[PDB]
Amino acid sequence: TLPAFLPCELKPHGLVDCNWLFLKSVPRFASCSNITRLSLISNRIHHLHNSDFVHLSNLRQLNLKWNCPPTGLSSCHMTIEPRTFLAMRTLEELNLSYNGITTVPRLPSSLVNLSLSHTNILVLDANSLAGLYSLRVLFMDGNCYYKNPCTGAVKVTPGALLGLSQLTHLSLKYNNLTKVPRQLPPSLEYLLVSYNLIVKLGPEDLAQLTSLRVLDVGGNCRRCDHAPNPCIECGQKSLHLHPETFHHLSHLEGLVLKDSSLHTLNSSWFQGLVQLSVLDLSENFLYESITHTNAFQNLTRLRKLNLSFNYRKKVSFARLHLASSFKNLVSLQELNMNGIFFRLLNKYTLRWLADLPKLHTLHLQMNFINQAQLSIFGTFRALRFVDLSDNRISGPSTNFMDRCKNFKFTMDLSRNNLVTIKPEMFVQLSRLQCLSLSHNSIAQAVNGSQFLPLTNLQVLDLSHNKLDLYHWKSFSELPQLQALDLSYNSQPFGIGHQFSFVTHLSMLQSLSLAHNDIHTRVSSHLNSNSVRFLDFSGNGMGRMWDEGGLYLHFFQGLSGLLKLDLSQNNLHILRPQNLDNLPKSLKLLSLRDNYLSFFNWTSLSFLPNLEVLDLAGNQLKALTQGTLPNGTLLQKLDVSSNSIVSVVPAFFALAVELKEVNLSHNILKTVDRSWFGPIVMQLTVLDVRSNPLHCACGAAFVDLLLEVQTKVPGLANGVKCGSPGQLQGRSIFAQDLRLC
Ligand SMILES: *[C@@H]1O[C@H](CO)[C@@H](O)[C@H](O)[C@H]1NC(C)=O
Ligand SMILES: *[C@@H]1O[C@H](CO)[C@@H](O)[C@H](O)[C@H]1NC(C)=O
Ligand SMILES: *[C@@H]1O[C@H](CO)[C@@H](O)[C@H](O)[C@H]1NC(C)=O
Repeated sequence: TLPAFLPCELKPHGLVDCNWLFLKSVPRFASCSNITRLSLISNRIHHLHNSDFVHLSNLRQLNLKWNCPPTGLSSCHMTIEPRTFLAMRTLEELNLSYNGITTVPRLPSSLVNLSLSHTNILVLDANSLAGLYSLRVLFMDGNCYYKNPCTGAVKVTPGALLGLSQLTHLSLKYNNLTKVPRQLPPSLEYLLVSYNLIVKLGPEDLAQLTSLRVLDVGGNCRRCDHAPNPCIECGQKSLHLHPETFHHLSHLEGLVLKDSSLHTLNSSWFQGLVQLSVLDLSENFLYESITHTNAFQNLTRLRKLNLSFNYRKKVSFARLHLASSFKNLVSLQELNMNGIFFRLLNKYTLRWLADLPKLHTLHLQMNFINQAQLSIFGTFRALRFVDLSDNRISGPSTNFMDRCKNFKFTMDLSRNNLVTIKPEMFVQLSRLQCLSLSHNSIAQAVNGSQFLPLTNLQVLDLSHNKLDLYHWKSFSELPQLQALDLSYNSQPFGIGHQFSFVTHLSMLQSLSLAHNDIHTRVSSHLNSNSVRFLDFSGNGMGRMWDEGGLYLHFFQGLSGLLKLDLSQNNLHILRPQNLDNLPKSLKLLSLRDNYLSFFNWTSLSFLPNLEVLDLAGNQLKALTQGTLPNGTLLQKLDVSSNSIVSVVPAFFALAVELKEVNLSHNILKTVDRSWFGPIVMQLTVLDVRSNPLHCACGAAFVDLLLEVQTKVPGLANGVKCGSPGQLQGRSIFAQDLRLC
């Protein structure tokens, strides 16, 4: 009856999960000849042996990452006997990353993917990887840098990898290499050697690598000025690139040259790169270059271009004007221009991008833009996303609802300096479907005159501002508005009524008023025929309902409401009246993180369509009022993180549709079949983790949990005992509780 892979857990997909279990050896675990995938991430296995994997002879995939880290954390050296991995003749994937080994173990020729990253291997020679002729992917990053230091550098002897006749992917970052290793296999398709000390590159460093698809050589000549992490200052003032370096790479699709101290672009570098789809030139000194270079003239296939964090070569500079060669980038889909810095976004700034047929995404964060003629973005062919967040725009020139993914025309103006919204700032932006103005300082009585041009806007995020919301005409100029986020609206400083506008928003489906400053003149009714989701989290619904009749019907006029979030409202009680006067259409109610101690369960009949009820984080001390009533449609009940010590028999019994019950993080000493009846065997999840279960020998609860074992999350090791003393904090399977 016990889970077959105790103390580990079956993730049905053949994956035996033994991650994070403090194990010091490979578990031996009802046969194991059918397990093909084993994960042992972040245990404490420091020694591997000849017979450790004999019972796992059919493993295909094996992850031993982080068992014995170098330093690392807060010293460790892993020993590995000769035949250890030879036991697994069909092993295809092995991860030995983050382990203190100095030499690569002997390995079965069936291997295809191998990781040796973050180890202490400093030398790769021919003996290192015999005879891995089926190997396709090899990673060995980070064996010699600040987080994992070596004295010297890692050394890849010439031709050492030629025995890997099938190698397609090779990564050797952060290894202090001073040159690209010699005589690499011609089969290579991906080569990453970023963040070493390769200050010079030529056609001599990429010899016969004619099948290269992606090449990453960035971070080899760094400017360490203002670097978040320890950096090694390049000798030269720029990476040395011979102009014919990349010429023979006719299949190059991705090239990365970031953080290379480049000061000039040369058309030569790209002359052979004609399949080039992705190019990263970020963190260089190409400000001036991109204002005038001819380099982009033939980059006709380029889809993605990163120009972010490019600095100025000379203090004397002209206002940003992208080069005319940019007009040739007809395949361009995404352009990243974060962190370049320019005060001014005008009709010439991005002019040469305007006619590009496929340009959908424009990153413009962190540029300190304080003058923006946003109307230019109404003249582009195919824009879907423009990100102007984190700038200094303050007006016209002279979790989140913003999803919105991929499909809608979206602009992000969050984290700017907007104090007042003027309609003129939106001229020519009438196709916009999603807009964010969150985290500005908008202090304004909104009244239907702010957003006139936005006739198509569907999603509006105005969270974290300072809006007056008493005007019933608010947002009346947005006829297609479906989702509106006004969470975290404050009022640091007596007419109309707060939220009166809701009933006039004919298309509104989703509304957030969460965490709002709410004063005495709130509308006593929210009214709508269209709202299906209301988030009223973090307000004072407790004090409001304490007023008596006044707000007794606050949510009732929301006809058709399906989901209501009243979490964090400092509710201590919930009269039947308050429940009966929520809209009868309600399917989901969240009362998470309140102070409810008692809840008459039979009163759920006042909510006939309820399917999901969240009472987590309150202080129900027992499930005992109390029973789920005939004939509730409740499918899921979360009563986790309360202080439930007991449940009345038959509590869940009448809940014919019940599928999920979370009972975790309570103070239960047992879990009892009598609480449920036959309902227990239709449950899809039964969560009983973090309860002080009493692990006595006679303990009835084991039988129940084993019966529904497939349905209890973390059953194998994650369900612990509170008692007795020797089993405190230990798995309920640490001993055999069935023996009595
Ligand atoms: C990398 O090599 C350089 C050579 O100048 C040396 O300063 C450093 O010891 C190496 N880095 C580390 C700490 O691994
Ligand atoms: C692109 O190719 C043309 C010939 O097809 C060549 O004349 C031109 O100079 C190239 N562009 C640049 C600036 O390298
Ligand atoms: C049960 O509730 C707890 C809250 O602490 C959560 O961590 C856990 O993921 C929940 N289980 C399910 C099935 O969501």
